[PDB]
Amino acid sequence: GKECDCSSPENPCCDAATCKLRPGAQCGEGLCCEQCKFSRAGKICRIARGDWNDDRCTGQSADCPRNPWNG
Repeated sequence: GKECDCSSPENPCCDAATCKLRPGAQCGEGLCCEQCKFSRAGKICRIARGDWNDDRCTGQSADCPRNPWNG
């Protein structure tokens, strides 16, 4: 389970041997991964098609969380 931070085995930000971050980068790929770094929270990681609420970046997670109405 915890043995890979990037789903790309050709990404330089994550050691392919372990599949995790090789350098001191917080993340190799993700909506909140700016320059392999964790973007800030409250960041529109994604929009919402319809009329509810877009998606705010957590700031501590590489990917982005979702609302209880997006399915």
